[PDB]
Amino acid sequence: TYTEDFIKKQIEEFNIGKRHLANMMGEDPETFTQEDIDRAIAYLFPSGLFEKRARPVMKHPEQIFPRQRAIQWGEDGRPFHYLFYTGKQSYYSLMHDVYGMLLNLEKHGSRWLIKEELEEMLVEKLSDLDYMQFIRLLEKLLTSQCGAAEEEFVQRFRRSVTLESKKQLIEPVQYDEQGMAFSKSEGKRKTAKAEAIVYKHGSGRIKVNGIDYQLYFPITQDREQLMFPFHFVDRLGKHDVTCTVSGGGRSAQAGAIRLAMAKALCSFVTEDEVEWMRQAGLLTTDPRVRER
Amino acid sequence: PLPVRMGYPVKKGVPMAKEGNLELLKIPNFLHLTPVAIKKHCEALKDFCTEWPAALDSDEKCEKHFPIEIDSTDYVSSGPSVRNPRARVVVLRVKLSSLNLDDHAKKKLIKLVGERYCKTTDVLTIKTDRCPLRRQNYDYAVYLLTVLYHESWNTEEWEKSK
Amino acid sequence: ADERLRINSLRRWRLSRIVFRHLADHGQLSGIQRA
Amino acid sequence: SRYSPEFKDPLIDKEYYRKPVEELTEEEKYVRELKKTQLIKAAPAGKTSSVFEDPVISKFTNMMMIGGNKVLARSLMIQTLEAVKRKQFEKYHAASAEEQATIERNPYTIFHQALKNCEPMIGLVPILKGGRFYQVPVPLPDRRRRFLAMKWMITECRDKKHQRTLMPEKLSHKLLEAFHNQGPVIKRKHDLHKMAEANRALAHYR
Amino acid sequence: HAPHYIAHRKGWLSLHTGNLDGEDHAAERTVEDVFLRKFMWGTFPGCLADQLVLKR
Amino acid sequence: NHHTYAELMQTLRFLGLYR
RNA sequence: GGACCUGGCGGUGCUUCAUAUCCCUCUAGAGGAGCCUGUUCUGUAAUCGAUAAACCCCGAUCAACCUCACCACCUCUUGCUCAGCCUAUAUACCGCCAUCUUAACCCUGAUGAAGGCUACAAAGUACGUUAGGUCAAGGUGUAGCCCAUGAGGUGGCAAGAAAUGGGCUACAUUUUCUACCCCAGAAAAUUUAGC
Ligand SMILES: [Mg+2]
Ligand SMILES: [Mg+2]
Repeated sequence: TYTEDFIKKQIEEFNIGKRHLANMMGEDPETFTQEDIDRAIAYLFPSGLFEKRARPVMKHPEQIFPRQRAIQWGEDGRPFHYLFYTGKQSYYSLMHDVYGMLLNLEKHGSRWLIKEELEEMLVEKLSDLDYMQFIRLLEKLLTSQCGAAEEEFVQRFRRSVTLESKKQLIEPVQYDEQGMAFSKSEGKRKTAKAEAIVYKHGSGRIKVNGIDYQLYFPITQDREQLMFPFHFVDRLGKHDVTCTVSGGGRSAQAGAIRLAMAKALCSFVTEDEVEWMRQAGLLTTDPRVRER
Repeated sequence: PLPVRMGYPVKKGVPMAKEGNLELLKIPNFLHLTPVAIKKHCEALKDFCTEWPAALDSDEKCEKHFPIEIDSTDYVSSGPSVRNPRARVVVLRVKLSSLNLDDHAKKKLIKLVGERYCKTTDVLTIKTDRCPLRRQNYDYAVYLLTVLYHESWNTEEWEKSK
Repeated sequence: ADERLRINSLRRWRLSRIVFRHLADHGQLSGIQRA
Repeated sequence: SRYSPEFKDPLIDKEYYRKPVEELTEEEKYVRELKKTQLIKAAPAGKTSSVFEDPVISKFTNMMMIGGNKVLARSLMIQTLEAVKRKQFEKYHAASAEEQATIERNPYTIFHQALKNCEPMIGLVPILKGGRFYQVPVPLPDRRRRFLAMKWMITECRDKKHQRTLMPEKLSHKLLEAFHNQGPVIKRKHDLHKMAEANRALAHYR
Repeated sequence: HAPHYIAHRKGWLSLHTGNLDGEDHAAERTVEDVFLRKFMWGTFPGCLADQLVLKR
Repeated sequence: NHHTYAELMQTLRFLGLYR
């Protein structure tokens, strides 16, 4: 266990060490910062360890040294909280506040916080049934005509979540010397690697390594693979494509080209069409590869 | 004089202190090379440097006045022995357009050398590694180029029946 | 030796696998980590 | 599997996405909104949004495959379709005025109907209980009978009594026989429905 | 720490360029390290708190 | 060389500086 | 002898379901020819025993008209050099591989054995071991024979039959040959795994 004097001495030592590092690296001690501390310690003590924690670190002492020394009564022995003798003063105080809010209201994308997060915020262990009871009270408060204050109080207890459609990268539109707009992209399938350029306007001409596609791909299956992206969004004969593929076989090359050309075509279609192409499985790299 | 700590903390623990820390001792530290130290060292080492001839402003004059390019490699390993067998290799590169060759001489030189000459770049590359040392291989490369030039500028009897 | 080579013309760590493992497993062989 | 369980299979249907929002029911709207969150597997080489895609013929081609040689299997399938088309045209030209209304020339309709005419509805399950082996009738699921039709057709076309007759020609003849409720595959369906009729009493051993 | 943390949490005691691609004499360096660890542990008995670090 | 290693450890041993 | 407590039941059946391993289901081959081996029987006086040590120089290969081993006969020995043998021993040591062993507190029952849960909540809280293998990429000793466990010579030896175990080849029409790398021309039943 760490005493307050120990942490105080660590603080003084950290300040002296910060000034020493600033002197070492030639920067001014006054403006020397924690990002500078991280950069300097990484440079002076290089480390390739994957675990970022394992790598040498110089931090403010309190950031490492944890503390859960919450004293609940003073010298006279009187507890600070009027619900102390319940043993769960924080939880029952919160329940009391919620009940009072419900009484007041009666007179007038996201998730519920998990049990462990409520534990961490209350700094008290609680069972599962009492967490159910608290969530039931919160839902009851939500059902009533909760006001702005009550809405904020609930929002204290509702965490967030995200989606997986905004993470789809739409490449920027570039312009060639002639002033023609286009978009470039990459695709991968097994050992085959493809790099495609899709022009905004065209006549449906696809050039694979400088060769027309029906000549580069004799097999009808590969031509259908190349057709799939434009047919899905109904833009056959409306775009020109120039793609360069390398490695793999006929089918791996066709799949890589299909992926690259779909990722390039995402720039000229609507966001709804981008999502539909994603849901059709067109914008996803296939991770199935030969196993040892 | 730093409170550097290194190590994955234990549950409700801290990264190990520096005193006795083997991990901090296992790092190849750069404490002896700081920006202040580096600047001081490079300020005192300036006395040992010459100046690039200002006439050679870029490559374009650089393959003009000094056509031949000799590439040689040196290796820094760690151990009791400095010998590395790969350091004897020498690579001479010269652009054939810089050699005083006529049409017949250029044809003969190119189809003597074969794959050593790259049509795209007009560069002939002789790689010499026969001799043990590097000076011997450099001399051999120069000798090869010499004899190659002289035998390309020579028309034998069989040369008549092109 | 040389005589044998002439008449013919006329016609990674060097350790045991386990000792490698102990040194390799204890981090005593540089650069050899476990995948 | 290199895919996480989170990954969901893709839906290649092209007209499904074009459905106007008004037509969507609240369950369908919920499903569509859910799909945004989910990870989708890469669409495999094979099925496409092509208007000429036919899953049944694709499955038949995959079942004729030997050693991953999809080019040769698809070659045989397209040759069979062409041969059936040419035989139907030849029989259509030589037919009388009234007989030309009852000749189907579409090889896809012929293929589908021929496979449908070979589907058994009742099959058997090998079951040994009393120390002696017993067949018992069971209802075949639709997938099982669809598979059995194709398997019987392919096994019949791979017979060795057909010496040097190439597979497209054999398969076209068998398909045209089964289109008219004839041939050994229909007889194999009938000898199964009859030999499961001879064993209705064992049906209590299910 | 277990061996599978040699590049994650643990480091390397011996450090030399022998094992790198192209570099030679990795076996010689290994034998040098083996003898050297044996001799250090035999010359300072009960003094070494921790393993050596052999840098080159 | 197992030899050169072997006697050196045992040679130093009876001099009183190795193990 | 009366009443009670903890039990164990090394437990036994049925009911319902979870019911994955194993079933059914799907794919693929695995019988047959020809040769080489493992084991058995028979036979010999003997070993179809071996080439850091021979044929064999397309692949491989058998006996070779080689040498060592074996059988029957014989010769020499102070020999080579206070000779010589690879003969044993890790069942002597080391090295190297492998086996096996190495809680407290609080309540209840009158302070008996004993018991302690209800959430719209009613006492519960916290290193050795081995008749081990390896004398081929390694060592240190120890023993044996020396008129023979040394060195030679003359002949012989080079098997036969099954039943089963394994292995190697060719086995095709969805094939083969040429051009190309895929729009051409000519040929002709048990099991066993696997998702
Ligand atoms: Mg032993
Ligand atoms: Mg013999």
